[PDB]
Amino acid sequence: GDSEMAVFGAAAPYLRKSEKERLEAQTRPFDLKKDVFVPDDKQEFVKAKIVSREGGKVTAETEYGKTVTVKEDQVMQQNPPKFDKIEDMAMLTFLHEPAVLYNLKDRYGSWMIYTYSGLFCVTVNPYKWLPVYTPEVVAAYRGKKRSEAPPHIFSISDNAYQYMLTDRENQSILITGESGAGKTVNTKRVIQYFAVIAAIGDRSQSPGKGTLEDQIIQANPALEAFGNAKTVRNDNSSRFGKFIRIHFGATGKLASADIETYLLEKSRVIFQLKAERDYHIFYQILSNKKPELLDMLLITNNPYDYAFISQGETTVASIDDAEELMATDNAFDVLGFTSEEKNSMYKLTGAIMHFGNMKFKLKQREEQAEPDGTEEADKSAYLMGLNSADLLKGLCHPRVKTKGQNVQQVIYATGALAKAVYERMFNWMVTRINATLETKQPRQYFIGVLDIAGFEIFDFNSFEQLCINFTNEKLQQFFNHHMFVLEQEEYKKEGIEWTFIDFGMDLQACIDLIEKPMGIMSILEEECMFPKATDMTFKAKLFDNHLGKSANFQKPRNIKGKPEAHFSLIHYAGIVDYNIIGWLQKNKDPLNETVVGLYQKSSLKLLSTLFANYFQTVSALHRENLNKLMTNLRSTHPHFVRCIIPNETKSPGVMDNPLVMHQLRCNGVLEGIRICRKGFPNRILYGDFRQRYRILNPAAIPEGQFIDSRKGAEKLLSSLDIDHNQYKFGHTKVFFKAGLLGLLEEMRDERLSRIITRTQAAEELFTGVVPILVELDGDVNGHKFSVSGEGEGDATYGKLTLKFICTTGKLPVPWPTLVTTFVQCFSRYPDHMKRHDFFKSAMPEGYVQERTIFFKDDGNYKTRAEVKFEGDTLVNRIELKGIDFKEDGNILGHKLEYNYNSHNVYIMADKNGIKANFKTRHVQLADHYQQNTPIGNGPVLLPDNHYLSTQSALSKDPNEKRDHMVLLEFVTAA
Ligand SMILES: COC(=O)N1CCN(Cc2cccc(NC(=O)Nc3ccc(C)nc3)c2F)CC1
Repeated sequence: GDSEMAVFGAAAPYLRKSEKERLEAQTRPFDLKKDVFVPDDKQEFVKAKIVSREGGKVTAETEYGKTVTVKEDQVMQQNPPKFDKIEDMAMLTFLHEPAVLYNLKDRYGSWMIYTYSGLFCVTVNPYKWLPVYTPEVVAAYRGKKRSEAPPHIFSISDNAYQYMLTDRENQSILITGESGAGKTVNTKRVIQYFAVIAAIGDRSQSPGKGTLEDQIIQANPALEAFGNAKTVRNDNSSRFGKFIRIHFGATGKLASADIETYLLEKSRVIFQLKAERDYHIFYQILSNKKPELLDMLLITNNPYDYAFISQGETTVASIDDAEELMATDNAFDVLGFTSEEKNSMYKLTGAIMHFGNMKFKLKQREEQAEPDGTEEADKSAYLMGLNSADLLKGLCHPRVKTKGQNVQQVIYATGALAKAVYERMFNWMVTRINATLETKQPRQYFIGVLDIAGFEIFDFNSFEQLCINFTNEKLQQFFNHHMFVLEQEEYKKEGIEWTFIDFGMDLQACIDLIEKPMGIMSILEEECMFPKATDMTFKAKLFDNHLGKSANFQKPRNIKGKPEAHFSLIHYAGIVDYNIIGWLQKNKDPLNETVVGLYQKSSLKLLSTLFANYFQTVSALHRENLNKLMTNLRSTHPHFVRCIIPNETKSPGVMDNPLVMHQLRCNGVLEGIRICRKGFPNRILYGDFRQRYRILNPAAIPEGQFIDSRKGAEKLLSSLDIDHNQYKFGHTKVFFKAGLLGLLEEMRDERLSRIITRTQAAEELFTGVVPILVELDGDVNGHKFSVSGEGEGDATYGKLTLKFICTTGKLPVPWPTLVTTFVQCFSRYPDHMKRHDFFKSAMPEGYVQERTIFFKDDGNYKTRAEVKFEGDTLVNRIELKGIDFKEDGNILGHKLEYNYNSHNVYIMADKNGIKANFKTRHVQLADHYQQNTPIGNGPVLLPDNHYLSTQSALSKDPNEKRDHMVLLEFVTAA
């Protein structure tokens, strides 16, 4: 309702449309039989309208106008309009891939970027400023359960906070997405929200300016200068994963915080694709906004003077590198870094710029490298606190147990050293930030925010992707297991006896293949400890150990125009081809240990600290960090946020179906649907079930007040031709397999469809004024008489007007005893009761109206009429037989008044017809026992218990010689 949305002010249209909008959208034309989804080559899925069918093929017209034919089993139902832009997609009737996709797309196209799907909060990058993050919207989300407000990431944050205070247990919020999907912005939103609402925070010996909240928030511009970069998909992309824990003490007050980082993209430091930059800090320093830095670093202000940082782009329209240097330098001040610490970091950064400018050439006629120039090597060693001759001597002639390098190797070696200094500098800075955020105030609970690259499949997938995907496999298993426990709780609460093996188990084989002994990483680790091992011997040890034995391990699918791969892995998100060139190298990450010896002895304390503790391979460390991350996550109640990148052109409002589909298959959303689908995903309250699927068998669910809805559903379902094992009865709901409710929904559309046909046929049979002929042949107490009637009928107004003439003299019985006997098909059924118009539905074949009228005093009429169309005219042909009538009685002795009273005709059903019962007052009592039955061996509408309200007006035509009756009757159903 609209008033509930008032509290959101200007944000409201971006969170939920008004009931006026929503009313319209849910009245749009829809045919469950024609409006479908079909697969599509270029778009994955598209809507389509079915045009024709034959031989188990379907022909349809795509929403793009393309004619297509497809196998019947490839056609999927659309959800009806009541479900348009639904806020939680777990409520959809049809919950297949295109239904999810098109709900997202519909919501996003109306500027609603947030959507729930079960546990998931789904966020679509808007590419546009939205007014939904104001203080007013913060206030309106405080303390609300998820269901009490529109979808929003504030809901996730506020609830995670309240769960911690209320349950006194750790919480985590897991945020994934592809690069550019908006993980980093969402992560900041969530942490800013904690800083706004968290209770402080009793005061007590720690570096930093401001409050802990200021410091937590300032860790961002600090880390982003060294860990973020202009990529093709995002001007400000994090190239590292991040887990931040915000700690609270025993009474719920903000206590401290710590950050862990993962998987910094080292390669970016010395290499860029054409449309990308290196990390921000290089261009920030180069902005000359703090000129003493250019002097301290022995550099110009031209990035193109530096090979490591100028292979792609060097300026970004959206980024003022000058302003950002101040933000970076300010952040290091707030976090309590000394000027020595700060400057030492700037120096190492300048040193790395120079490193990549050092040139080398070949000796006169040898294959040995020697320095070409020496200037840039000099500037570099100086900043690093090292001897320049020692540096260049280390590079060219390393010591083992000792020498030998060509130009290729030297160029390779300096590049690896640049990357290693930079990575270890990054870790150092994070540990220093952690030292500021450490307040030594007691901690009892935390809220962990994890922000890491999601599962991604590239054209070329190498060792780094394997690490990403392994992590995400472990994170998806974690979700599955959590989803399993909640499902069990739900089936238990409802008393449904169901179970299955833990959903997290489905991912165990993939995980074991990667992580157990003799698994892929174990082999890689074993192999790079062998000096003579090669990429080819590695390939072999994997195949020899797993091809044929581990089903998730497979031959590469070497597809189309995609680069060479060596094996393929079956992950939850799909099958991935891995290229294993260079993995022995990447895993052991060899460094020139002569030059590392110099770093260790540097006079610059920082550089010396960075290599102090210098065996461990990349994969062993990753395993260690992941295990530490998962132990933390498993101690929490988790919440999951999915970021979606809608398109590749930063365009607001528009979605590429395939891009979004890939993401949905990879990020857990479709996974979540699949595993709940193992059980009984569709759940319906007994009340809603009756008020929706009654029409399938109206007999088994009576009408009225106090109705036993569980019995109604148990009787109705038991009476259909369906797999009775595909539903179970809980305390308050019916649980359905997805296929079965989808069938009930098709059957309902079919039954509803037949009805609309039959009622339409039966109204265009009574459109216009309709001619009536009435014929009676009476026989009361042995005295025959005959009445004839002629008049006009008009069902639209529920009016009829007839003249009746006794064509055999004076009438043996009073005229008001023949009204009930003298065409209820002219009743006006309201525009909403029409399916209950039995009389019209029996036409033109007509119906038999048999009656038995017992009069109080006298005897009784036995009536049998046939009411059928007969040309363009409606004929009511009655035969009557009054018997055992008192000759002195108020009937036969013409005692009754010349008037009629209003009655209700109480209609029930039978089978193929109806039956009524009513008592007429004249004042003489008379009870009617009416039965109607069709005459055509064809379908008629049996109605729910209802009554006809009838009014009858007896008059005389003053000009009529013969004994007669003029009648006016007004009849309407209710
Ligand atoms: C991202 O995907 C996932 O994580 N999942 C989303 C969908 N899943 C399937 C599922 C499981 C449990 C209950 C429901 N449905 C619901 O509660 N009521 C309901 C109401 C009316 C009708 C026709 N069907 C059901 C349900 F869809 C739940 C997790």
